[PDB]
Amino acid sequence: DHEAHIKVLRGEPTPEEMAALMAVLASAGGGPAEPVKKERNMWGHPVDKLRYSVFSWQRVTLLERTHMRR
Amino acid sequence: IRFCDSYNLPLVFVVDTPGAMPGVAEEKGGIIKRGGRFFNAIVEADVPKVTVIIRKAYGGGYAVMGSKQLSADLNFAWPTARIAVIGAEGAAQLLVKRFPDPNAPEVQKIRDDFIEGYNLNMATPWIAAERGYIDAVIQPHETRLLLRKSLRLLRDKQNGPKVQRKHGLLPL
Amino acid sequence: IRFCDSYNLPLVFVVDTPGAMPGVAEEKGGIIKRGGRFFNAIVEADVPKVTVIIRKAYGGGYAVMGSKQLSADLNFAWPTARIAVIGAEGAAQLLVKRFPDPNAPEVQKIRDDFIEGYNLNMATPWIAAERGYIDAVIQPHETRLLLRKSLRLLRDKQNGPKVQRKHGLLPL
Repeated sequence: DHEAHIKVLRGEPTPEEMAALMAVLASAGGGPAEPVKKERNMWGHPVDKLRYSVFSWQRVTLLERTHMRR
Repeated sequence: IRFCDSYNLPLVFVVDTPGAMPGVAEEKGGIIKRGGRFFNAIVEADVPKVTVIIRKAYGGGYAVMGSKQLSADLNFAWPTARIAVIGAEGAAQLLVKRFPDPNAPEVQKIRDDFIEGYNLNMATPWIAAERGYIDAVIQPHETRLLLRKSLRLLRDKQNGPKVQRKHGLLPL
Repeated sequence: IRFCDSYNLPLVFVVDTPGAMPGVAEEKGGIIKRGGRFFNAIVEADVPKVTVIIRKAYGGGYAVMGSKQLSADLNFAWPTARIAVIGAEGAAQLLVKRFPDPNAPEVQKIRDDFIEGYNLNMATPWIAAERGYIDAVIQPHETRLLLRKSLRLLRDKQNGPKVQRKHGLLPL
C-alpha cells in the first residue's frame, strides 16, 4: 500500500461529518483524470513555419526532434 | 559527455581539481590528446551545462570542468572556490627558483608571505566574479534548489549558431 | 579516415596484414578500443571506398581494411591474396595444441601437410571470390586503370539510409 491518502491531521469528525466531507470533496474532484483522448496532429506546427538556414543546426535539434519525438 | 549529449541529459560539473596530472608517464600516456578530447566533448555538446566550483579550479582544470569560456551556460562557485592559472605553491616555486639558493630562512619567509598574499588576493572566487567569468558566488546550502531553477530555465536550450556538416573531428 | 571523410576524399585501402598485433603490451596499450575506433571510422565514412588486397587479409585485418561487410564499395584482390580467419601457422598451432607432442617427427609432418593444404585450399582469394565477399580477382597490372574506372563510377556516391542525429558515438 503506497498510495497517498487523505489525512485528517486535526479534528475527529463523526461518521456523518466524514460522509458529508467526502461527498463534497468528491463532487469537487477535478473531473476526468487526464485528457487521454488527446491525439497527435502535427499539421501546421509552428516549427515548420520558421525559416532555417540550409546549414542550420536547428534543423537537427529543433525541427527534426519536434517531428520525431513521440 | 558525448553519451549524455546524444541522450539529451543536462550536464552538471562539480569542480575541485588542480588540473592535469603532471609527469613523464602521463605525457607518454597521451595526456595532451586525452585532455584534447575532453575539451572537444565539452564544447561539442548541445545540452544545458551548469557548473559548481568547490575549492580548486586551476588552469586546465578550471577550463575543462565546464567553464563559461568553454560554453557552459551557468557558472556558480562556493566561497571556498579558488580560480587561478596555478596554485599558490606552484607560483611560489616559480618565484623562488630565481633566487640563487634557499640559502637562509629568508627564502622560506619569502615563500610563506607570497603564498599568503596569493591565497588572499589571486586564488579566490572574487576576480572571476568581478570579471563575470562566473555568474555567481553562492552559499553552499543554495546549491540544490539553484540547480533546479537553473535547469528549469535551460530546459529548452537551443545551441547555436552552428554549421551543420557531416561531423566534427576529435583529436584522436 | 575521419579527416578524409570530412573533406570528401575517396578512400583506397591497400591490404597486406595479419591483423592486430598480439601481446600483453598491446592489450594494455588499448588495442581493443583503438581497433574499435578504426572500425567505427571506416563504417562512419560516407566517401567512396575501394579496396585492393595484396597477399594477406587475416582476421580483423581483413575486416577493418575496407572489407565489403564493413561497407566498402568495390573490392578487388590480386591473385596472391590470402583471405582467412587466421594464417596457416596459427591454424596449424591449435591443430597441434591437441595431441600435443611437438618434439615428434610425425607431428612436424602433420604440421607441414596441414600448412600445405591450408595455403592451397583455405588461405586464398578463391573462397571469398566464389562467395562474392570480393568483387573481382584482377591481374596486378590492371590496378591503376581499374581504380580510375571504379572511382569514376563512385564519384556521386550517396550513402544511405542513415538517420540524421547529433552525432555518432565511438569507443572513447
